[PDB]
Amino acid sequence: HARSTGSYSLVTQQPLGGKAQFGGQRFGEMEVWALEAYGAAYTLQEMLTVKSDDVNGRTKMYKNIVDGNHQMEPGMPESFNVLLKEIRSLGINIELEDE
Amino acid sequence: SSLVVLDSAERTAGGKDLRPALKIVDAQGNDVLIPGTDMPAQYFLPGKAIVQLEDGVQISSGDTLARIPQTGGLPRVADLFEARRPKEPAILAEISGIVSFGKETKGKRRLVITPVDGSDPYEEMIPKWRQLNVFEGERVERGDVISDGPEAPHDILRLRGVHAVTRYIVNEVQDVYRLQGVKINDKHIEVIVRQMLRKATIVNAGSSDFLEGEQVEYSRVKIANRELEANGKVGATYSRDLLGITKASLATESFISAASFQETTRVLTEAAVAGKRDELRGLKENVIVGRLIPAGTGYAYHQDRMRRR
Amino acid sequence: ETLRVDPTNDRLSALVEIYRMMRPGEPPTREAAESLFENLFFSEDRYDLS
Amino acid sequence: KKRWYVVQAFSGFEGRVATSLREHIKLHNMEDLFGEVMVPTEEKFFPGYVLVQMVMNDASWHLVRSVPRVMGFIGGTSDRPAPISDKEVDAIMNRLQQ
Amino acid sequence: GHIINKGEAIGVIAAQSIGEPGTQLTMRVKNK
Amino acid sequence: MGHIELASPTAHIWFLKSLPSRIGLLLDMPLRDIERVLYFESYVVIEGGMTNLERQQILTEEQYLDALEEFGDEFDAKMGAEAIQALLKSMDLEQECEQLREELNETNSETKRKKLTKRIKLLEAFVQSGNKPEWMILTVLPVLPPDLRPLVPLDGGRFATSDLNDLYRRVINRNNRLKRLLDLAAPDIIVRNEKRMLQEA
DNA sequence: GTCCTATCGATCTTCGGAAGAGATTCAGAG
DNA sequence: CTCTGAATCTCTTCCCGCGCGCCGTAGGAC
Repeated sequence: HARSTGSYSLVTQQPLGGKAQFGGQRFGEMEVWALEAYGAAYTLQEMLTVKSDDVNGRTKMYKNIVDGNHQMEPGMPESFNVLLKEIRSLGINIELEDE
Repeated sequence: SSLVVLDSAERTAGGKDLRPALKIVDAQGNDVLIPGTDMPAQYFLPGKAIVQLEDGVQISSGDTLARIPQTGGLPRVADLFEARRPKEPAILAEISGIVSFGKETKGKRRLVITPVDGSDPYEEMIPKWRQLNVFEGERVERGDVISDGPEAPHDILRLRGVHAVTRYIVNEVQDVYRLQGVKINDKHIEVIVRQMLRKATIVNAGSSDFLEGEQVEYSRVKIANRELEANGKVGATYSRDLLGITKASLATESFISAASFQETTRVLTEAAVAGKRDELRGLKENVIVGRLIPAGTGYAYHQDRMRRR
Repeated sequence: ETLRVDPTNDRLSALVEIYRMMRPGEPPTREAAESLFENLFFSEDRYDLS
Repeated sequence: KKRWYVVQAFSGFEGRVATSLREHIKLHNMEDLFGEVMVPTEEKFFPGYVLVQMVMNDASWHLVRSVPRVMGFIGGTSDRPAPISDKEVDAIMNRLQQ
Repeated sequence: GHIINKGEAIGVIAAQSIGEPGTQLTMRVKNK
Repeated sequence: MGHIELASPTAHIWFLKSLPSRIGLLLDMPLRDIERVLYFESYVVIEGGMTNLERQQILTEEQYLDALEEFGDEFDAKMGAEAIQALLKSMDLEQECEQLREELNETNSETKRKKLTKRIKLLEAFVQSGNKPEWMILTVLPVLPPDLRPLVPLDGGRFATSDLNDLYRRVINRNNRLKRLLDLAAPDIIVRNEKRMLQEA
């Protein structure tokens, strides 16, 4: 199995999982410790945002790749904004802060 | 026969408080001294004891007055780092000088340590069935072992210090890997210990603004101390205290990284009534919000960002 | 020794303790208690060693 | 003197609970211990509660809770459950009359 | 083999270095 | 987002049943006893004035029916979340802390100096944040933005049972009833029914 | 047959997890 | 008379991936 691009889930925009659906492989928890254990930071940033979750960045990435520009704009993943609202849907005011 | 000396469990205070004794004697009323010693050769019998040497026996130097007759694979590392106290915690002595009995065994025994100088009245409740390595007359230190059984790191840290608990944990974990043939460099265990004992407990707040007793991250008190010492005001003093990792993580100073581990509804409410604030130093928080980790290549960027400052 | 733990006097005080330990918040009652106790061990609707 | 009490039924089977309650009264013939049974209705408050004119013995309490599809009384406690009020009964009868 | 580089994530390397062999454990005078 | 306006205050389960209770600890009141108020099992007494009653001191409905005529209304006691909200609102919070941080010294008793160290920490944390104690009690309940809880159709004309929309449905039904029975002025026993069922939803 | 409203407000949620830790409940006594 | 010991209760945790397979509100009233 292999996936360039295709479906994304509705609640959070991460890719579907499967062969019965054209899914992307889970870069699961242990793999992230494995990247962190190399120095590899940019790989990780990509793997869990641009390749994955950032609804802007992935379409800007795709176009930069067809243009062959080899550059990314990383943003902030929409699954994390899901978390904020799911906490803020408790009476817990969590918020992003500036300084 | 050899006589059975009575157990404190088999006989009353009229036997307990009558604690059995075997002083060596002469019509001089005292023994020939060791130079600089006042102590007579008074000696004593514990419970269970077997005694052949009744009254009027001539005793030599070296004679036995009496005799007293008497773990795992992976869990024995998991419960090591979590620093769980064992079932059978060896009673370790404290401060210094010399032991004594306190008051005898009913409900339990109570026994005492009394120094060369200072606070004589330190006393401790002690279990009966762990046979004692000392009786009444024995010179003792913080960290001398009063029973057998395995140690407990909380106390080792209290009694032989951080270096001694590192040396303990590194040995007693590698004794698992060396047994099963595995190799690991020792430094990768110290790096967990380094984290196990990141917290500290305030004994003197001194001139510092911590609560009159508080638990604090050790770096936070240390950085307050260094500048207050440069101001020459009385710095705070503390004990470092050894949390097991399953707790020393929830005690991280930064709720996102703790809350995303376990006990979420604890951390995410305890932090919420405190109104707590997170600066996103460290790795796991930066992964959650999906930015460069402050490590490796991303450390070098965070460093340049922080240097051009 | 068990009679040194025992808070009961006789049958009814035990049935009281049973019904209160088993169905806390319901009232004990002489005509009502047996409709617990018998259906624990002695009635076909609710106890059956095959 | 018979005072009022509130009974909770499975909401939706309320008329059948009222009929079965009248029938259990005329079975176990404690006819001197029950006055009426109210389910008020507007062109339906209250949504699932049955009003019973009653007295309080433990026998009649077991009778009403042995009526099928009845959860229990609603009061301060389950030992001595609670009657409601004089003016509250009068106002419910007022809006039932109006 | 040389000294560590400033910035390396030593913590995560250690935790993994303890855990990797974690499957290989089990859960159950001589000379003058 | 949107919100629901609740027909009564309501305790937030988290702060009721965390490790300790943040509610109970702040009040010095045992968890079982605030729950005994919040699920309507007993009253709690406030502003006790010229009567023989204490500052929180839950009293059974027998023991309130006592006070209702042993005393007039030179005191109060309430039931349900409003009563806890009033108790939290009653907190002269800094003055309680200033006292308690002295009452710390009033014995050397380890067996409360430490759970009191906890309480004197907590009060100062509520002081140092912007927070206020009544906010442990809800009154507007936020509802999750709908795309995060979508009601997707499946195989034919059926919606996927999309759990939260069954939970909010429970709430809002109960709240619709409670607004009704409040404005139609139901008696205490009926409103304590619906108010229990709402808090329990 | 379709539409709307509600749940054991007249039972019985499974015993065959260990643990491990905390909150919360009680001894022998000064 | 409740103070430090200990005692019973609940809460919380239990590998990572992966692939299939199926199965998916009810009851009552108008």
